Amino acid sequence: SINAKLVLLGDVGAGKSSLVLRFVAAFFSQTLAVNDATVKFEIWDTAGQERYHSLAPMYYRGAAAAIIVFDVTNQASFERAKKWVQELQAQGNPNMVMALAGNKSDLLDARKVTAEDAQTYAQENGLFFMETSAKTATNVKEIFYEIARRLP
Amino acid sequence: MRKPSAGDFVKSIKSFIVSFSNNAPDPEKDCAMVQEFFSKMEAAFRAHPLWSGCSEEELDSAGDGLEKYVMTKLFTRVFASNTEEVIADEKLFQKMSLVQQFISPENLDIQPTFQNESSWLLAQKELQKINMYKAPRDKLVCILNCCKVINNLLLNASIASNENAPGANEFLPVLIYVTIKANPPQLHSNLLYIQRYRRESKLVGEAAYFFTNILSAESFISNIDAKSISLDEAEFEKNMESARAR
Ligand SMILES: Nc1nc2c(ncn2[C@@H]2O[C@H](COP(=O)(O)OP(=O)(O)O)[C@@H](O)[C@H]2O)c(=O)[nH]1
Repeated sequence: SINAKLVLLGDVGAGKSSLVLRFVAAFFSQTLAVNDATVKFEIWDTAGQERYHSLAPMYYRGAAAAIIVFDVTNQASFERAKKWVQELQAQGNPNMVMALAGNKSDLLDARKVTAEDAQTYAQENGLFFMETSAKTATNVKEIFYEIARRLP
Repeated sequence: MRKPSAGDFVKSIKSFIVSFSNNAPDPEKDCAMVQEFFSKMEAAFRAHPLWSGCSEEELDSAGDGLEKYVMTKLFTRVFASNTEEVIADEKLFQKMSLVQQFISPENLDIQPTFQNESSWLLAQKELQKINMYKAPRDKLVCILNCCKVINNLLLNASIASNENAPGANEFLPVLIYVTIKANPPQLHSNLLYIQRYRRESKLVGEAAYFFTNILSAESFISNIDAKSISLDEAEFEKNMESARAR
């Protein structure tokens, strides 16, 4: 019923590929069902390396949703995620549904980014934060469903 | 189409080709005119009493056949048809003919784990076929074939190195490398031409995604300097000079 382009954003090693692979490659069509309605996601992966940063607007143009992924064990990945958020808000459609995915939550000894910082950031910027694990499947299905729930 | 049956489709196509030349060439106006004609003619293929009749596949092929026939007749007028496209084509060829001589995978963040020993030669060759065809669809097929070949070779490397199936992080830099190595003539004009003249209902989905990858690859390559391929400035200019000498 509802067709939506979803862009995935995040620097290398955050878990961008692992997450879409656990959920379902650089491109996927994925159909979900919420509340008597159908959502078919077109999912666009993007290159997360800094040298390719200026190319991303080509990919996130017209997107109805974005998952911005970071690695909770890597503070720089969180800094990168915040910049994506600012950019999408400066230069993306105000209607876009943004999800902040905090990946590799299963990793205990290694965690460097608190849920408070991430949650607080998300709350002040009109998005939602969700801890995920591709490894254990925690919140992988849910984050895509929560996007599809929120689509206008 | 050669049937005495469909003669009035043939007259309609022929009088579009002749009446297209009446207008002064202008890309944005020309492509709007072609897309409108494609929309009207395909609608006419479907609704015609004599075609009532045909499968979706048969209708899709007729659409492509029409795209091929019309675009072949219009080719010299609409393809690389002005000074700025000619200039942009040549700037890009010149850039790549220099950089191809010295660029390596690590300059583009291609990890050793995803190395291919042919340097993805078959993908290079698929891309290079682009100027053997006139129809937007067949040009786009060269790009799409390039992309599939790359994706299959990336999958094999990840199979051998026991890692995740390649995403965009792996794919795009390799497309860039492959495009630089292939340096297909009039790359700028080819991509603009596909964008303007491919049947608009067909530039969607996965095709649109890999098309966007090559557009972004074109953009990256046009803008290549020392920093964008992680080389010291002096090292970069040194390499660019030796490329000219060769
Ligand atoms: N422990 C743990 N490791 C993960 C998780 N997601 C991904 N990884 C691992 O982190 C590494 C890089 O992840 P990957 O998905 O390829 O990163 P990408 O470059 O952003 O796509 C791989 O070894 C993955 O197996 C997770 O949720 N938990």
